[PDB]
Amino acid sequence: SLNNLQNIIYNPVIPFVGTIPDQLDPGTLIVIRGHVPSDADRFQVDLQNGSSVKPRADVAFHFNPRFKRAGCIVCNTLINEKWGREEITYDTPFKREKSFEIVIMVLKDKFQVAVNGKHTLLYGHRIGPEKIDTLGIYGKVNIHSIGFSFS
Ligand SMILES: CC(=O)N[C@H]1[C@H](O[C@H]2[C@@H](O)[C@@H](CO)O[C@@H](O[C@H]3[C@H](O)[C@@H](O)[C@H](O)O[C@@H]3CO)[C@@H]2O)O[C@H](CO)[C@@H](O[C@@H]2O[C@H](CO)[C@H](O)[C@H](O)[C@H]2O)[C@@H]1O[C@@H]1O[C@@H](C)[C@@H](O)[C@@H](O)[C@@H]1O
Ligand SMILES: [Cl-]
Ligand SMILES: [Cl-]
Ligand SMILES: [Cl-]
Repeated sequence: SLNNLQNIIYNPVIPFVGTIPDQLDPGTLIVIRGHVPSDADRFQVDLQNGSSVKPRADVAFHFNPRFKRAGCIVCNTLINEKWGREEITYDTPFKREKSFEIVIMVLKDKFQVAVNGKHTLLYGHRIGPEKIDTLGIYGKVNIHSIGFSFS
């Protein structure tokens, strides 16, 4: 069949805030396909505990490609409305006016992220992934599809 993923969302409006329909147990995949517009300075994928804006939902994993100068990906965590220490990845595959596929795999102690079929970064858990029930996608990005593979 054409469906290889679960709970697929097509062509969402950005900003997108959606409930993740099952638990992010080890081996679970979040697959996001899209493209970067020509004027993009940044976009982000936020794995959140809820969708509240007061207090702002904890962001277990903020995955934030940035496009100025040489480009990078910034990752961080928001706990009780405060950012932690940034982790910057300098070898970034994202480019303005290009399409991409992000695959986030949840492991026991970290996330692993591949982009366009290549391992890109790790991010150690700072909030237990059991607290994550919401997917936010924000900023200057066009999303074609979101899908899941729940373990
Ligand atoms: C200005 C901005 O884009 N704010 C974003 C916010 O970005 C921060 C995030 O990328 C962190 C990661 O560490 O870095 C911050 O900048 C650092 C900088 O990297 C560092 O060099 C310097 O020394 O310190 C800076 C400050 O710490 C970035 O500012 O990301 C969050 C989370 O995604 C955004 O909030 C979310 O926005 C969406 C809508 O896009 C939605 O509203 C969500 O509910 C919200 O959590 C934030 O967006 C801005 O602020 C929001 C509160 C809201 O007003 C948005 O409309 C606004 O664009
Ligand atoms: Cl913020
Ligand atoms: Cl692990
Ligand atoms: Cl937005």
